[PDB]
Amino acid sequence: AEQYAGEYEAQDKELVQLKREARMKGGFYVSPEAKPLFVVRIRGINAMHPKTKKILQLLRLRQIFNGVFLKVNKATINMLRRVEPYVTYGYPNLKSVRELIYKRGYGKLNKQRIPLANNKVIEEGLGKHNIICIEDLVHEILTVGPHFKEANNFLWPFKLKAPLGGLKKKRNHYVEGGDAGNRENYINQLVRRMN
Amino acid sequence: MGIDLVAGGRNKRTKRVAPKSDDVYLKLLVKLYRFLVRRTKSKFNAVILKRLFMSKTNRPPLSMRRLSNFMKGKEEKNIAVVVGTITDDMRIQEVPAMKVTALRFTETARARIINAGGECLTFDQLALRAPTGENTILLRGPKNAREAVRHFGKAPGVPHSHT
Amino acid sequence: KEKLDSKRTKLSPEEAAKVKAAGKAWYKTMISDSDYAEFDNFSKWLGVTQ
Amino acid sequence: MAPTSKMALGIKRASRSHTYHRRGLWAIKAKHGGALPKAEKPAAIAEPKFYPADDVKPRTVSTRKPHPTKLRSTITPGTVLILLAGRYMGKRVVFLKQLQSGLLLITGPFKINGVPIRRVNQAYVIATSTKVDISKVNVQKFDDKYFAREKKTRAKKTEGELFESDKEATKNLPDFKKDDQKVIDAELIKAIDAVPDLKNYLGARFSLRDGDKPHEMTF
Amino acid sequence: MAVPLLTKKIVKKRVKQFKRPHSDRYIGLKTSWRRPKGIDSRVRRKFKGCTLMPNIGYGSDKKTRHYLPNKFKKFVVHNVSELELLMMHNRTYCAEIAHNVSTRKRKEIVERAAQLDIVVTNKLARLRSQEDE
RNA sequence: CAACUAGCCCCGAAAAUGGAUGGCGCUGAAGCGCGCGACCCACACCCGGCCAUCUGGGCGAGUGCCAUGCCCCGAUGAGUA
RNA sequence: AACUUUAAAUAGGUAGGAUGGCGCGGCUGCUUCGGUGAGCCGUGCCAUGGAAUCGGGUGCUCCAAGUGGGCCAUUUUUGGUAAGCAGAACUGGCGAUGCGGGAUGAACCGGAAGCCGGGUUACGGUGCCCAACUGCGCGCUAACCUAGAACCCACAAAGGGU
RNA sequence: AAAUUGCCGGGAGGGAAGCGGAUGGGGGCCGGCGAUGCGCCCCGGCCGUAUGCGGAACGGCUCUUGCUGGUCCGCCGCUCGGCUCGGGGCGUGGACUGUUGUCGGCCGCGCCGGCGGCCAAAGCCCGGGGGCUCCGCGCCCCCGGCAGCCGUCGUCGGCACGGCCGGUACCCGCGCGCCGAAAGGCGUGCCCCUCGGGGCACUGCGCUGCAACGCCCUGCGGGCUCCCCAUCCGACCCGUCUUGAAACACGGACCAAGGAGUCUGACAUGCGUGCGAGUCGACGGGUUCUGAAACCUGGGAUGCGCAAGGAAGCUGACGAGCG
Repeated sequence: AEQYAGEYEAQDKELVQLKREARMKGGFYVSPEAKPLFVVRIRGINAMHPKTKKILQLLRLRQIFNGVFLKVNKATINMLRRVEPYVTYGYPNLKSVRELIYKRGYGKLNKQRIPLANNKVIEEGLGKHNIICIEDLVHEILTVGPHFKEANNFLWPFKLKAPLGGLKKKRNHYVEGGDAGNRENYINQLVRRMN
Repeated sequence: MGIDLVAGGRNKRTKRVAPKSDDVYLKLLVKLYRFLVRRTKSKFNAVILKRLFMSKTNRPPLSMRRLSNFMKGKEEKNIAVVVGTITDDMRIQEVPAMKVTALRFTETARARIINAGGECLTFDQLALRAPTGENTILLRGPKNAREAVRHFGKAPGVPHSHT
Repeated sequence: KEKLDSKRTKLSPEEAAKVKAAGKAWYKTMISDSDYAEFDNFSKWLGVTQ
Repeated sequence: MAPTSKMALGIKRASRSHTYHRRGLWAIKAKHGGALPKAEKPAAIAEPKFYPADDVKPRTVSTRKPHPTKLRSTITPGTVLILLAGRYMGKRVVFLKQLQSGLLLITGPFKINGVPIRRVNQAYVIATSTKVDISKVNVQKFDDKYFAREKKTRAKKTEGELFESDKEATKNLPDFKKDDQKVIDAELIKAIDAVPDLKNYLGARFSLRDGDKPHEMTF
Repeated sequence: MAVPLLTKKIVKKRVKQFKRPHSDRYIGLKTSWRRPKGIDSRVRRKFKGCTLMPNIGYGSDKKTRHYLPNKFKKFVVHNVSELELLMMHNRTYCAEIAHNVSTRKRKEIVERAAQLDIVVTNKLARLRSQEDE
């Protein structure tokens, strides 16, 4: 992750200095993105059209401050832009996910939910993709490689806390100083208030 | 909360050991099955438990005809598990034997089946010697047939254009 | 865990190593102004043109 | 986090040592462990229940730990204390020692200021910047077992006897404590007079005026 | 186990007391709870301050159900024969002398009860029946 | 100097029981527009305790018997007709 | 609107496989001038494998109650000058909804509500009422012919001002 | 009995506003609060086992029959010993309820520190050039060496406190040799560091609440009702009608007692029970302890085959596959 930025540090040299005193940009090189998403439901099921309501159920979001991780797809973000004022989303970094799965983790259905406490994360949970234990699971899901959309296959809701320091207003999208919709940087900030 | 969340709370409830089980013998028998099923590997005995729970008004009488017809050398004289009762409206002298076990037998059946061959076994013995529930067919019995699907009332239930 | 613990054993004496690495790096560049120094200079010179 | 780290990234490093010391004897409590103890002839009912044994041992150790460190902020023997709660509260006193109970022995010299020997809790106290030198004071006599307040068993006497009502339930002054206190106090007075005007200061009392802030006040 | 459960039941109280609406101004209208059937009632709509309705969640811990505050389970004892059943329990069950039983028959219940060591309320009921405040 | 743009204020703007930014009052506002923090705050949200209901278990081999019992689960619970 | 070559968006339908494909070889009164073909039968081969996602499970059958006067808001919309109006289209509510907010309000806003302790917020606030900054920052406003002050909402305009 | 009325008492008050209640506190009124616990020893008191005897209910079982295992009481013999009530004598300290210390869990709380990102650079000293200003100071801009410290992003690290809940009643936690008031430490091998130290390996059982104060009786915590003060949804109290009822809709002065989905015949479903190719006693007859109960008959009714308007129908038996 750090070496990606280090690669463009070495190669690029045209981006930084002169360009503040000018508009446009030149050539050189480009850093890719490849990010799964995390979706937490800001706004309730009250007073919204029912096609969008079905989507919340489909991606499971069953109460406010429910969380489920989503993959890398064109289709997935087409689906989320019918839901956009009712959810907030973006990628939370590798580290933040690790320190959140522990807190509000539970088991998966195939039984009920027996949680990710001492004995019961070692001896319960299936996994045929990889080791199903907490730290292993986070590593595989967010690298989004082979059969790690089945290293998704979640508990089924992360029951997030309401955010410390509160929300930004519910009535607006991300651009207008609201909370709702896509933003990679500030979703992890929000989820680290919802510990 | 949710409507999604309410969906989980409004789920199924077929579930019942019957509204009233008057018969003490039925009631103790299902306890015997209840004990053995969770202490054994048997899928089959678990199926028996459900069929002896919810209703008796659903348990089907099975004639000697058709019982005979599916054990026709493609089941080599196994054990026929009959949920309801054997009834005797046939004469062929059936199969030259067969071990038939049931919840109930008619008085005529007790005489007739054993004098054709094998033995009229009780369900108490079925539980005893096969908690494992193997080499066994739940033979049959219908009520879904020509008479009394939705074919009720006075004048049935129709071909179907209007009713 | 176990997995977390094995990473945490590595991290803890390497907290000291981060401070050491930073300070040593600064000292190393100025010892000479031959080839060594010029390599460091080139990246900075190129990046401050534009 | 920092104290607990050795145990956390070890798991049972201390407790490993004890087993290996026992094993240094040779071959021992693996064999002895199965054989060891009592059982089989009950009382009353099932006997489903509880304690003595095992359970007592970690609990006594854990309860000892708050007595320095956690409560303490830091305080060395001979620090001047402010008692903010307790009976004697508002008196500044000199710290003799920390007991096994975790309560503190103090004593202001009896003649100048009323404070007796006494046990007081650490939790109450504000640690002040002053130290009075307790180099050559015999605090040794006063111990944890010294401070047992007699209960209302019967008469104070040997036991088994028909007794009278003239007991002290919530109180009791042993005569011996009064004799002993004078001796220990004498050494303390020498240290107190060495720094000027400390002696009067202890008895006067500290309290917060209107407009005073306890947060800003911190000694 | 048993002891902190007792503490939770006694100290917390949902002695809410379920009073019927407008019981206060109509004397004949009973103190006893009956559910407001009509939509128009504020109590039905679940307005607070209008006296909260009985629900199962108000209910106490399962262990502490039908217990005397001593943590004894109360049993009304009709006669001498029934005391033998209580003897098995001892601590767990209590003996309380029935209303029907007259004063002479109360005495024989008390003396037997003493042997079982289930002295509490049994003796107290009898003593009043003699003559006592 | 002239023509404009658009802010607030003024005019246009007059009704009857006396009167209503809800009230008091407020002019480097407590007004009006806007920014930034901190903070306040629903039976909502979380954690824990606990109730029933539902779900999944479990424990009868008899000789304490509720085995429609007991015990462990976790989620859920407004509610007229 | 009762015109349209043209022509959106949001809506709407279908498909994305084992209820499938392929090989083998049987029958017919069909269909082929022709076993040519079509359909349907026996037998063999090919799994996670047919985008995504979810199914605190789903599928199915019998039987019965109530309802059969609805009403409202945002949006779309027809009649009407209009209407808290009459009538549609979509959806959410009320009806079946308190609690919190809008001073106050059945429908607006926030959120559906077991029972409690502790935490934390929403809506909306923080001069006092009334819990809470007479907090910081940067402007504007001086109103004797109605100063101004929170969606819905308790109205308000053309036009004028050196 | 309710209603009402009278007396009197209590609360409250004659400066103050009423839905009559909830919520909080105080008064007023009253019931409750291990019989007072444990270990040990001495005296006093009572009894006696084992084994022999004598009489028996028992067991596993076998079960003709057999062998192994009984306990108990009567109460004698032969040897010993124990228990219980009370008193004496010593040690530990148990009685509702309220309070305080603590360990663990959860959550908040303020504060401090590090590294990296953002070529890193504001920055200062040194050096060089340019522009602007063209009145010059000065202003700006850029580039190379530099203490330095910065706003924002990410992450880790450390403290200081508290609330609440619970005391962890089976693998949460932990002890079992030694010293040390104490906490705490004390093996050994391995490897990294090779310094200070670190990480890493190596036995089985038993088991889940610790410190303190008051008093239990003197005396008193408390519970409950009214009242006053505090606080609050207070859409008028409920029901009904209605989209909507507080309604300037309708009924109801108050209270007692009556007072309205019943019962049946014939039906559908469901559920239970019996029996089952049958089934259904009871019109009837037998009989009787007498409106009964018991017994029993042929049946008749319904079903076990149908389909037509009807006559009728080779006359409904060859017997079925597939997913």
